[PDB]
Amino acid sequence: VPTQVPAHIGIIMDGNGRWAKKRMQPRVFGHKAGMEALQTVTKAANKLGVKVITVYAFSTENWTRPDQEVKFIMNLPVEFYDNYVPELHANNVKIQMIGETDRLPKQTFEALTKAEELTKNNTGLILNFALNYGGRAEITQALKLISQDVLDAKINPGDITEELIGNYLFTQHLPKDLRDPDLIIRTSGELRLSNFLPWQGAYSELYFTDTLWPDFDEAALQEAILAYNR
Amino acid sequence: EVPTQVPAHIGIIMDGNGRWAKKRMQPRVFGHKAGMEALQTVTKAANKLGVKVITVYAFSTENWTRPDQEVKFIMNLPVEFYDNYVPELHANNVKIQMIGETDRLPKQTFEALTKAEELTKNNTGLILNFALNYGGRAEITQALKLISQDVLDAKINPGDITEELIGNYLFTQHLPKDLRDPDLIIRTSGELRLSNFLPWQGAYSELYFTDTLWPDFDEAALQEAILAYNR
Ligand SMILES: CC(C)=CCC/C(C)=C/CC/C(C)=C/COP(=O)(O)OP(=O)(O)O
Ligand SMILES: CC(C)=CCC/C(C)=C/CC/C(C)=C/COP(=O)(O)OP(=O)(O)O
Repeated sequence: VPTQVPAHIGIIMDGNGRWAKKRMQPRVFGHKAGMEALQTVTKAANKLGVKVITVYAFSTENWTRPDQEVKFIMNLPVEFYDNYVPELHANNVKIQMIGETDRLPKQTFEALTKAEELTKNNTGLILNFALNYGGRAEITQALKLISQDVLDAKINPGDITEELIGNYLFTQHLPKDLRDPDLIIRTSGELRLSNFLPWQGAYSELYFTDTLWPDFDEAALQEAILAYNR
Repeated sequence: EVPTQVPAHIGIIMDGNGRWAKKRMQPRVFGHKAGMEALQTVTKAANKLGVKVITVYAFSTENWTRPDQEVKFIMNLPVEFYDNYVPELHANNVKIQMIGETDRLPKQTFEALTKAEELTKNNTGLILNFALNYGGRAEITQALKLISQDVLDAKINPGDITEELIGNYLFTQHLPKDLRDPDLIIRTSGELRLSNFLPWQGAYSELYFTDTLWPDFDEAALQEAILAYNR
């Protein structure tokens, strides 16, 4: 007290399966508890004044998992709209999603878009869902849009700068001093980066903890925000 | 007794040269020569263990802000490395290559690096990859800029733009494709930041952070990192 507080926190949610397996619970059950954890962390971050949280929800590598697990994860955003979005909306939380939408189920996409439309005037923490998201994939579509704007002569290749590429990423919709996470948290002891915000996180502080994501709570968020330092 | 999985490509963020020198009542710059000394040891030790590539982050484009003197001292480093160290890497079958923006390097530095390359270009052992005047976002921007230029020239259709394609335009394009991406990225001196190092290529790397300062990082410390690698 007082610590510097990260304005934008990225979160890689690991341990849902381990958390469920450790408790003699089905694997998928763990992913709902991870969503339960997110409500706690999202509320707690809002209390401390964090401006943005980007949580990695469903990476593009994830579709390989057995259909059932995919079907179960994809239903998660449906209950979140019915059962969780009201409390975040009551807490002034803005919900946004980045990632590839075209390949989502309809019930999932509608629940996400409704959650957005519900909260679009809210002025607190922005909960930014990364769904069907991959960093390399994100940069490639941005490089494609730029190629197409270069052929259309809206921009000359000379106009392509770091500032410019930033305006074409899926995080373009965040305000500019908040587009890049100040901190990226990964739980469950994994020290890999897994294609999460490779551009935007290029200078981020990293925080790795053995705590499993469903066990990550206000206290664990606070252990991470203190440890932020520079 | 059992074998450890060993990373084929190791990225190394060399931190702590200044801390190392201040801790030893030595001038700040002296630590950076010791940082280069550490690199010979680490480079030699990795070659013994069978690592195919090391990309060491030498001079990031943000580093030019430092006092001219420190820059002047670092930039002379590749001259002594050619005279005093490249022969031993060459005797050890080490290939020397550099990635980053060369156009804005001093001439004695660029010439020492390019000769170092030409001397060792046929060597078939570990590839010591110097990242000099390098920044990941800048690397990707030049990669995305050239592609826009090849699309206007109609060499590639916008439809040909894939992840595999962007990979061929990065500074790591000259490496073999199964080796372009580091399997492990080491950062010394306790820093848990990424500092713009291979943002594309390292997207899936295992990370290893150690409090050891770079000039004290040796074969033993390299082995602590290759062991800790796991999958
Ligand atoms: C969009 C939305 C409402 C999200 C709410 C929370 C949610 C759906 C989290 C699931 C994220 C995910 C795929 C975790 C995989 O962990 P894992 O199975 O790799 O964990 P393990 O390493 O223990 O197996
Ligand atoms: C052949 C060749 C190029 C050899 C160079 C070897 C060498 C001196 C590498 C160190 C590069 C560097 C700028 C270190 C500064 O670390 P710091 O202690 O200032 O770290 P910080 O970013 O954590 O402050």
